[PDB]
Amino acid sequence: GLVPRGSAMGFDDKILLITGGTGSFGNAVMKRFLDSNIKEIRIFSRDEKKQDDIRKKYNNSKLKFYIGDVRDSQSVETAMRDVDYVFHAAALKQVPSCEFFPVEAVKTNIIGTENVLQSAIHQNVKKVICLSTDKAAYPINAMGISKAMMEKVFVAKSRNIRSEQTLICGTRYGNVMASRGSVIPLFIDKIKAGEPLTITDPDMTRFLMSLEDAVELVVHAFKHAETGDIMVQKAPSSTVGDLATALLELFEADNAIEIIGTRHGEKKAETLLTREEYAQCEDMGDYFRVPADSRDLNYSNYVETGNEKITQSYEYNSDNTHILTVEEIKEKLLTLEYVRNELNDY
Amino acid sequence: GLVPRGSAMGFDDKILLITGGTGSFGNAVMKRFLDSNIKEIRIFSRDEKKQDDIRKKYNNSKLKFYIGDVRDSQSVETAMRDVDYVFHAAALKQVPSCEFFPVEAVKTNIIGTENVLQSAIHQNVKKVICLSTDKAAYPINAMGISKAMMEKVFVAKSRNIRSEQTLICGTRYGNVMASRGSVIPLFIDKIKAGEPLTITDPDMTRFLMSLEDAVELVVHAFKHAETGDIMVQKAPSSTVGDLATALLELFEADNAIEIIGTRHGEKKAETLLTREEYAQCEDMGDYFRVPADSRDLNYSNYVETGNEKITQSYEYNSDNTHILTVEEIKEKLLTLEYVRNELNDYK
Amino acid sequence: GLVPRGSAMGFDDKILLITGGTGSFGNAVMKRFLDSNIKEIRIFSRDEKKQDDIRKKYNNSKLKFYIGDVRDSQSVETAMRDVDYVFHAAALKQVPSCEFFPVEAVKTNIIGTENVLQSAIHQNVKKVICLSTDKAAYPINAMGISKAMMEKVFVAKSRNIRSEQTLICGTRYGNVMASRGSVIPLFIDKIKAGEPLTITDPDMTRFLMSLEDAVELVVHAFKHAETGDIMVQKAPSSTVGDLATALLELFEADNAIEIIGTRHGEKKAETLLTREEYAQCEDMGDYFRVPADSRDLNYSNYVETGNEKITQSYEYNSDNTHILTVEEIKEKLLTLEYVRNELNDYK
Amino acid sequence: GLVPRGSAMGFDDKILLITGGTGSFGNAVMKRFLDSNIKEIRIFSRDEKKQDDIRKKYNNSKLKFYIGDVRDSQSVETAMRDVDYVFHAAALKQVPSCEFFPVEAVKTNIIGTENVLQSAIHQNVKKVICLSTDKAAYPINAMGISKAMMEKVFVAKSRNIRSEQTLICGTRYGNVMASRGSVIPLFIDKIKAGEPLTITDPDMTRFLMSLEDAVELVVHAFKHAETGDIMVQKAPSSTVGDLATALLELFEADNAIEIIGTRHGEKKAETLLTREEYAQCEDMGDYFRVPADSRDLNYSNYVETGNEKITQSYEYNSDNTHILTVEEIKEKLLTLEYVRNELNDY
Amino acid sequence: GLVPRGSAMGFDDKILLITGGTGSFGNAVMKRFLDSNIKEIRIFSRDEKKQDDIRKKYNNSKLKFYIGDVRDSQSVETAMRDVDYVFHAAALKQVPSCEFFPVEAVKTNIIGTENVLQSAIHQNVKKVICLSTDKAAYPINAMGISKAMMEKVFVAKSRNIRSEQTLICGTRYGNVMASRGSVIPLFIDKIKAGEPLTITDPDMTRFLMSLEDAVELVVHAFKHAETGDIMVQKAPSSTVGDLATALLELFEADNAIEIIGTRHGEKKAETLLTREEYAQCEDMGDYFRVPADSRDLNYSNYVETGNEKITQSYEYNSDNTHILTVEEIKEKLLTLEYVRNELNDY
Ligand SMILES: CC(=O)N[C@H]1[C@@H](OP(=O)(O)OP(=O)(O)OC[C@H]2O[C@@H](n3ccc(=O)[nH]c3=O)[C@H](O)[C@@H]2O)O[C@H](CN=[N+]=N)[C@@H](O)[C@@H]1O
Ligand SMILES: CC(=O)N[C@H]1[C@@H](OP(=O)(O)OP(=O)(O)OC[C@H]2O[C@@H](n3ccc(=O)[nH]c3=O)[C@H](O)[C@@H]2O)O[C@H](CN=[N+]=N)[C@@H](O)[C@@H]1O
Ligand SMILES: CC(=O)N[C@H]1[C@@H](OP(=O)(O)OP(=O)(O)OC[C@H]2O[C@@H](n3ccc(=O)[nH]c3=O)[C@H](O)[C@@H]2O)O[C@H](CN=[N+]=N)[C@@H](O)[C@@H]1O
Ligand SMILES: CC(=O)N[C@H]1[C@@H](OP(=O)(O)OP(=O)(O)OC[C@H]2O[C@@H](n3ccc(=O)[nH]c3=O)[C@H](O)[C@@H]2O)O[C@H](CN=[N+]=N)[C@@H](O)[C@@H]1O
Ligand SMILES: CC(=O)N[C@H]1[C@@H](OP(=O)(O)OP(=O)(O)OC[C@H]2O[C@@H](n3ccc(=O)[nH]c3=O)[C@H](O)[C@@H]2O)O[C@H](CN=[N+]=N)[C@@H](O)[C@@H]1O
Ligand code: NA
Ligand code: NA
Repeated sequence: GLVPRGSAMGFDDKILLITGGTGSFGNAVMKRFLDSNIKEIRIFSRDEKKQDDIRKKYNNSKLKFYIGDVRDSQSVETAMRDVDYVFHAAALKQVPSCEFFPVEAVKTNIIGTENVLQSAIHQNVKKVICLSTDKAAYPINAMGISKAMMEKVFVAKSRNIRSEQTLICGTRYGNVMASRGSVIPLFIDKIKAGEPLTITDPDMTRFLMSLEDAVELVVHAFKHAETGDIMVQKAPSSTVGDLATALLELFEADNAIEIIGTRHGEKKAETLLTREEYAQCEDMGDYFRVPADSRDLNYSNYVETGNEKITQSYEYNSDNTHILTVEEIKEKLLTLEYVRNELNDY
Repeated sequence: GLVPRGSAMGFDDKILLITGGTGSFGNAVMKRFLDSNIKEIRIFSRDEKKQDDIRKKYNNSKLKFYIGDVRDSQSVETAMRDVDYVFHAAALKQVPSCEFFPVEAVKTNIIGTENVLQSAIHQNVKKVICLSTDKAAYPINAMGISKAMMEKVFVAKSRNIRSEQTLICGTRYGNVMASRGSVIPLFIDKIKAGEPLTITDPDMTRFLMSLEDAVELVVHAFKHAETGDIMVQKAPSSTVGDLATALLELFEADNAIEIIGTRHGEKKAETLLTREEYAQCEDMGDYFRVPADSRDLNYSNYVETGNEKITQSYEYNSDNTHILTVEEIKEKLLTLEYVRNELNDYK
Repeated sequence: GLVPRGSAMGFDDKILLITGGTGSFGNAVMKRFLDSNIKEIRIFSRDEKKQDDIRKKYNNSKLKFYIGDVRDSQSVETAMRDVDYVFHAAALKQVPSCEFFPVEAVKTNIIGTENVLQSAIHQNVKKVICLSTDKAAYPINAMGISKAMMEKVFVAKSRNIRSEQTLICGTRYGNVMASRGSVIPLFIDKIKAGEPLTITDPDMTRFLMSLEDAVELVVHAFKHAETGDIMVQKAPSSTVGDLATALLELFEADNAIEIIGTRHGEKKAETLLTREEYAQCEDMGDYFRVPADSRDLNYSNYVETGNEKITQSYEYNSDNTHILTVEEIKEKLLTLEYVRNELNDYK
Repeated sequence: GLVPRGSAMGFDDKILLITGGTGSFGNAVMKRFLDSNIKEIRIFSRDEKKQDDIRKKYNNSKLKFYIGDVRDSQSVETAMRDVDYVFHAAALKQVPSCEFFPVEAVKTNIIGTENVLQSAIHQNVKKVICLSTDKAAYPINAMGISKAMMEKVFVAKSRNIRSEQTLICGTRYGNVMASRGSVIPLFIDKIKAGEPLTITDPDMTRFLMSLEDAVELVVHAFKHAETGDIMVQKAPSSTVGDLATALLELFEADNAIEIIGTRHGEKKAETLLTREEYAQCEDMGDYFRVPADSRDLNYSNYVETGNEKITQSYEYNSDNTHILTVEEIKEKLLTLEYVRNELNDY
Repeated sequence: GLVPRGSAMGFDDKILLITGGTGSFGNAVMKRFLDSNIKEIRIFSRDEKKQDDIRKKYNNSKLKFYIGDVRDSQSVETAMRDVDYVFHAAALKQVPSCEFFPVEAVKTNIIGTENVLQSAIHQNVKKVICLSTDKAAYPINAMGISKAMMEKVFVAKSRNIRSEQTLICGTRYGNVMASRGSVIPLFIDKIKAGEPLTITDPDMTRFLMSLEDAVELVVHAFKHAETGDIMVQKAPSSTVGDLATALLELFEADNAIEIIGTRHGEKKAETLLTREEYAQCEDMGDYFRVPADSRDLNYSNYVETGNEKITQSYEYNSDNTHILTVEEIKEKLLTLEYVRNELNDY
């Protein structure tokens, strides 16, 4: 549900703004809230085409289409007036595009976020949920470094704005299974083309999250996050070599593997909580919550006083979570209707 | 050597601009270049008071004092006209203050650097060297993250602007030994006051670099870096417990150790080259050079083509260099005039 | 012909920048210039995903993919360095979305164009061709008004900057046949689904232009426009009722027609040249050239001196060109591969 | 009067801001409100001279002189604090000056307006009345195109701001008779110089409005416009050939006519309501009101659903209004004290 | 005390912001308020070092350290939220640095001040006290001219903002005795080096103010200034030749004097109140208060109506105040612990 258990919450008079609202996450979130009594869902983005396709597709009076840009504070102000909740998903998110145009990454992902937070604070928005990526933890590419910096920026407001004025929090998850351009559809197309599957490093591990998992994470933060939190879903992982086997077997395919080597900007394993975060997080069940530290702007935690619990802690990553067997991966894959439709047609 | 063996530069008609000029780094680089034939060293910062002290202290006709702020392009442009070389050291560099004010860290360390680079390109500057830190590699704190992003910003120029137009490169090094506020003067003060030494985690390792090491790394980049390069100096490391022991012994002191635990914003070990950087780097001897990849803006190294050499590389860090022994740390500590003076003053 | 008969251009050392590069117009111009000796075609937009699809689809070394936004001058300047030719197609071009967000239409279509022009002048670009629409002539909707104002902005340069510095011109054409979201694919879908064809006003006339027509108009301007020129392609028109009949017949289909009435934001007939433009234009054959007036900034053509030729001119519009017959419309519709494929797939 | 009939309106505690307040319309509006109990009339403009001449001329404690620029939002904010009503008349309004410097036209007429609207909304201004021109309908020159765009910008706020917060509307009229530089004083001076009257196109028609007519239009909008309205005064027209005859006869002059031809940037006839506007306007008597459409940002009126009433409608212009005879034009001319003083001295 | 006599004032829930808070005045003001029940003292400046030294030095939970820049309105907004009082001391204040970089002087001293005032007005700050210098009266160098302009800017808000919203006032004093770089420590070091004292012009007069005097002036304005006031402390002066004698005698030193001549950018005498200010000030005892004129923006005081009291008035400067004898100067010097410690060690 969209409401905590035993909660006195009604959406009848509320307005949700989604930035990046035409992207595929913005889109699944929109569908989740359309099934609610929310008054208005504002879809905010520069893409007049995407907006018109959605408008015609859903034909739903809850949906409002705003043209604007997170880089421009006046364009954000216009869509922010009267809004109660913001799911901030606008971002430059491709690794190579950010690597070659990092100033562009900073204007959208960092300054764009700060525009949206300042405007939500000015308009008395109740909640802002910022989206981030496991590429933000111990980051190595311009994309993940811009998102790690975006986290620092949204966290820093909790050392400055009253939760009862505007609650600001964020969610961090890995690439979603079967998202466009990702390795599941790459492999599947290779299978169907009778071409070899190109594996970078078969011993790489990545967390496995469906789109539905990633939408539930955003809804969990929307319901339970306190201001300054970063919220992560616990998730299993697999090696890429095993994901490939799994897809081979499901499609009963005989395609060879071709090892192409690790690409620029990629880790062997992804981290979801650094050592410090893991040391300080609270376990909410299927989620970890990382509370903002030093909300009173006391510096001494950084300088004079330390914690032997940080000294003793480990980081949370795709090598030390539950690494799925080949049969577990097939099972998880069969929960994805994307995989199922492709499996049928084959 | 401000110049490669077998080279001559006239610096005689050249102009060096140092941002961050009044800080202790700009200051040691400044002093290095005063002993050259350089025509003019422009000290650029907003600290009018420190500028006046440096002016009075050195009393040297080569030095010019410019007021201005890397956050303001017109302020930089005023100081950049006719400059040949820029050492870009302006930064917000404390961890806690970047953590709490990260928009200010982006404004000075990222947007400020881009202002300096765009103006240096506009004014036909020959080289810009950007200073960075080992806290930028696999960064955890807002400060190291902002410096990581600055590195991506200065490297991205080498895939747009042409080396014989403006060579743009950077150096990355760890905390300098005996710097203002760092653990060596902390520990020495604790000794002298007869108080216990507050150790966070005795098994932490940190690269050991003197100020003169760091100044040599900048000069090595100035002479030898190509556009897009990140230059690092190979360095030994020590554990924090052995650094305490070494000082305790040099000072013949018996203060207790008190373990206060790991502070927020800090790692067990520092990384100087990530796995991908190590795999791609060139060994210059006592230095590694990380060349910029994909100078022609081709995306296929990121998407379709990979490299097995990245796959079986690992990272260069303060646990896998040479970790000094207690007696090696004392030998290094004794090379520092700060340590000698403290020790002398101690009887 | 990317070059006038009796000319040679080496494009071999030349660089073309397309703003709006990922849209369907930039895409067809791009494909046109891939078959030339052009050194590099830079696709400029903020759509990182569409850029990656184009990159993978074409796999052509001439293509470079730049992230950036016509609203940001430094973003444009990065992509404009060393460019020889700019096709400026970036725009907000839907009517309802410019109507409801007209400040966004001004930011992208007017201020965005001025950013592109100032940077092209700064970087010594040889030509910029700006794309415009017949909704800009006697405009009624925020979209056509913003494009009318963009035309005034690019024409006003020719009364300031010098042709052998940067030639600046534009093309104006109507909706392209079978474009995304346009009435032809609407009607074909309605046929295939066995639903009635929703006609607004059957007596509306619109100029008929294919995508290849439109691409030829841009190439005609690139070869032949002078600075300040607005170029238009002469074109026939049809009424909307005959376009429906033509499709109904090609598809041997019997769907009813439903009249829904004129929508907000639309005219009965489109204008391609106003009265003043017609009076002043040169006939190039299948094209009209509208020269920029008063290149020396003299005001007297506006105040003290008039022209009897403007007085007895009229306007070039979709009612006074050649209005195609049903059978002529079917002949034109059959030249489009989109229509052929739809028709083929239909049995 | 300044107050609707039967209305409970008092100006005792209200503040009016006029931008472009030193221009000749700003000036007649000022004189109209000086005859009221308004507390303060702020005259806002860059022209320190014009302001000091007015200050000395009127010597009236209601008048306050602010220096500022509609292009600068901070300069507008300073004059906007505590204001109840704004008559926004600042503009670049010469045809050739806008044609040659259209970026200048956009910064004053379009962005300048958006600065004034955002600031009036921030300061809780009750009413903003924007002035526009018949050159804005089916516009052909940079000046009228910038004003047509300005209309779209002020209308668009009614799809976003509550009338009870800030009512935003606009008025559209043609050139005013006997305004400086206009054809009535040009002709009259030709008469007095014994030179031929230079007529562009004798068959051109233009609406005839006195300055007093144009001030009554602004007051009518101030009293009755709802948010998003464009308000036009019904007005007769004349051919230029007939205006010239009329002036010739009134002055009993024998001057020849010289035909100089249509100039750049001029239409044969002016439009006051386009076809779409005319189809949707309400007739208030001597005025038409064009209501803002789609205030709920429903797109479908643009895309899926049409109106056969638009299909059937005609536009409202100076050829299809009442075209005055030569005797009617003389009569109207004799109501203008400008014409009378010139007639006497002659 | 920090509270007027008989005043109902409590600092328990109040927040003070100090810009330029790491400079030596910002620092003495901070120490004064630390001795009070104020809830928070925010130290605002770009100098992360200075801030950390203070934090460690005082180790006091009242102190909060903000990084920011008066030149950036968003950086000021962050530190201004929830603030009750601002002591605005950020400035470029060296004569030669402003002379050579006057654009820099204008961005910090003039535009920086206007950022801080606009933000204090937006955040409903109760009081802003701006600091200025006697070099601002009849100014001759870029530094004093930028500060004279800063005074005009803060005064001008009182012709526009209600005191009950935000009271804006300023204090004007000369260089403080024994401040860093000033002539007392220069001379003293000359004495101790056995070098000649370099005197510019022995007949120059300057007002003598201790740091404690200058802090009491700021506290007096904080307690009693009304909006638009400039507040000056009455102060005696000395000739430089006499200051030098005094120091010579106190240290029983035989150093010669060397006359170096007047330097660029220096007056013979400093003015604290111009003629106009002196004519209009109220004498509060040990302070003069200069009230803002024409708070209703009536121009006529400038143009049509004059005051024979201005015609008759004199200016208040270091030649017409009480010029101290050599023995008086020694006495005043001995109240400065700086002088005392130096005297001892010698
Ligand atoms: C374009 C690019 O270089 N990488 C975009 C992409 O992020 P990335 O982490 O590469 O995800 P993927 O699903 O491709 O690889 C997963 C695993 O399979 C491996 N992999 C991948 C491709 C391949 O051919 N073979 C292979 O083994 C690969 O090494 C890894 O171990 O998609 C992201 C998010 N997509 N969404 N939403 C964007 O942020 C990025 O810009
Ligand atoms: C303020 C702060 O949090 N750290 C500033 C500082 O970065 P940092 O890495 O802390 O260097 P240090 O010299 O303090 O620690 C070395 C080792 O001693 C250990 N350490 C440190 C302090 C102590 O009391 N005990 C202790 O064991 C400690 O855990 C570590 O393992 O110095 C940087 C460079 N400039 N200087 N100095 C600034 O960028 C930073 O803001
Ligand atoms: C969204 C919208 O309102 N109109 C977009 C569109 O501009 P437009 O002029 O509508 O072109 P079209 O191809 O729809 O109509 C042709 C004729 O068919 C008639 N028409 C149209 C639709 C219909 O259902 N019935 C009908 O008779 C119609 O009245 C007309 O007489 O296409 C433009 C260019 N890009 N495309 N496609 C975008 O700039 C616009 O935002
Ligand atoms: C400077 C310029 O080119 N035109 C300014 C002007 O707008 P415009 O519409 O020309 O009004 P006018 O009163 O001149 O012509 C009326 C009729 O008489 C005709 N006309 C005019 C001059 C002439 O010599 N002969 C003639 O027949 C003319 O063709 C037309 O049919 O004044 C406007 C508003 N003025 N006010 N307030 C400004 O917006 C413009 O910048
Ligand atoms: C750097 C510079 O040129 N002047 C800074 C300085 O302001 P200023 O008024 O010079 O004060 P000082 O204490 O030096 O002279 C007092 C008298 O002694 C005389 N004087 C001074 C020096 C000397 O060698 N001999 C001498 O006779 C001198 O002529 C004068 O009659 O300190 C100021 C504030 N400092 N604080 N806080 C800054 O605003 C300025 O930038
Ligand atoms: Na922040
Ligand atoms: Na708008």
